[PDB]
Amino acid sequence: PADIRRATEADMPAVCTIVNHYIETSTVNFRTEPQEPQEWTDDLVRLRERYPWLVAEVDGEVAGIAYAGPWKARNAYDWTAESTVYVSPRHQRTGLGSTLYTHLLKSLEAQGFKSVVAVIGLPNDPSVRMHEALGYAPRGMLRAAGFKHGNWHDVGFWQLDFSLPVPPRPVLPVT
Amino acid sequence: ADIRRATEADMPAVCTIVNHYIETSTVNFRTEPQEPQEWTDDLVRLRERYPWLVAEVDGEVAGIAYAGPWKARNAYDWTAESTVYVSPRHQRTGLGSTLYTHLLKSLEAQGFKSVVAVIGLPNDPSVRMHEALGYAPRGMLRAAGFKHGNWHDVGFWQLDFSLPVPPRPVLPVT
Ligand SMILES: CC(C)(COP(=O)(O)OP(=O)(O)OC[C@H]1O[C@@H](n2cnc3c(N)ncnc32)[C@H](O)[C@@H]1OP(=O)(O)O)[C@@H](O)C(=O)NCCC(=O)NCCS
Ligand SMILES: CC(C)(COP(=O)(O)OP(=O)(O)OC[C@H]1O[C@@H](n2cnc3c(N)ncnc32)[C@H](O)[C@@H]1OP(=O)(O)O)[C@@H](O)C(=O)NCCC(=O)NCCS
Ligand SMILES: CCCCCCCCCO[C@@H]1O[C@H](CO)[C@@H](O)[C@H](O)[C@H]1O
Ligand SMILES: CP(=O)(O)CC[C@H](N)C(=O)O
Ligand SMILES: CP(=O)(O)CC[C@H](N)C(=O)O
Repeated sequence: PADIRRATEADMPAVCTIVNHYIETSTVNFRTEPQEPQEWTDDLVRLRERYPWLVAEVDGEVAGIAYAGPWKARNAYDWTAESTVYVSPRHQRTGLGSTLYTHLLKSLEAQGFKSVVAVIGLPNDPSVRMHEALGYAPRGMLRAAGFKHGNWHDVGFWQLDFSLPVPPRPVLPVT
Repeated sequence: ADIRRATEADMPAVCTIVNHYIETSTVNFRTEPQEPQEWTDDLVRLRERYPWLVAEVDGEVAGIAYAGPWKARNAYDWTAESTVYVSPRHQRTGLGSTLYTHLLKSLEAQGFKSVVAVIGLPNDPSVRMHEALGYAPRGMLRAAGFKHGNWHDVGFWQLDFSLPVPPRPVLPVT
């Protein structure tokens, strides 16, 4: 049982703690330096009206986050979003990641986006199989795109497509 | 004249060249023409870590080739993104591939691991220039952009180098 809701500035210290754990312990994230809560708050405020940012509360505690942002800052990409999801390392494999992402994707689809792209640092079987279970299709892979944790790691692109006409209408904000 | 390092005085000419493709083609996914200072801010920020080159003909800028970061996360630091534009008239005089060759030999010498090109499709000329220089097709996003009345895919081409492990810091252009 998890309350899926919109992320607030008060959730960011907890979100920052979760993601920092994977930055240090895993190559799932290509950052090599932990983040501070305010950097997270800055991205949220800048993106939450235009892209969905969701947290999952469990027993009053933040147990995961799923958020979206722009793929690239050029206008033709405006209908292309990038998605991300992180679950606390003690609440994994309980369905929170899929529940968060399902809510994220329905918002993105209702808003009028064309597609959603996921950038997965490989290897990462849990994230690959979750994304492919929710309809993401493999699209590409850059070889040795990053050096983290003493090795070169490929990065893969997964994409989930929605149906839009020609021309597409400007996408709706979250509200 | 000829091929040299880009200066702040070259940016207006560079901006005029690229704006031509912003306004008339889908090889780049901007819909809003640019202003020379956005180029100047990038040049000054990057010219010491990444090569920024211009080609001259008759003392006039005829094309630019530059590299920059692929993604702003430190693991990507040995991965560069490459770009090249030639003025409409100077196309098919060996300028592009010659510009790109000098750009690539600098990136390999500085100690980068690979070079990535993001090509908005259709773009048969660019696909061919890149694969002729050793780039391999590595992926493609479907209908990633809408411009000029249609959806357009975008493809990724990659040129791989070889580095020792752990890799040393990339050397500056100087
Ligand atoms: C990837 C992640 C978000 C998955 O969320 P989750 O809540 O743990 O997984 P779920 O309970 O929602 O399960 C959904 C599907 O994900 C897959 N999956 C999740 N964990 C898996 C694991 N260890 N091994 C194999 N498949 C796994 C399964 O296909 C699962 O389907 P199933 O439960 O019906 O068998 C979670 O593992 C995580 O936070 N990893 C660290 C951060 C990360 O990698 N984020 C992805 C960035 S690309
Ligand atoms: C793409 C571009 C840099 C090619 O460089 P160029 O100076 O025009 O062409 P070059 O003579 O230097 O040679 C480059 C190679 O690419 C191919 N090529 C170049 N122009 C081509 C054209 N109109 N049609 C088909 N192939 C072409 C050719 O294989 C050519 O080799 P070739 O001389 O043996 O035919 C240039 O045409 C350009 O600026 N195009 C528009 C902007 C652009 O597409 N940038 C790509 C960013 S991803
Ligand atoms: C390519 C310049 C990288 C700048 C962006 C990353 C900032 C934090 C780490 O920087 C390091 O600085 C070196 C330059 O001396 C690089 O060679 C090295 O790979 C990179 O890990
Ligand atoms: C490999 P990367 O660090 O570029 C992105 C990882 C993850 N999808 C996220 O969005 O954090
Ligand atoms: C299709 P896009 O606009 O993302 C990049 C086009 C060209 N590689 C460039 O860097 O100008």
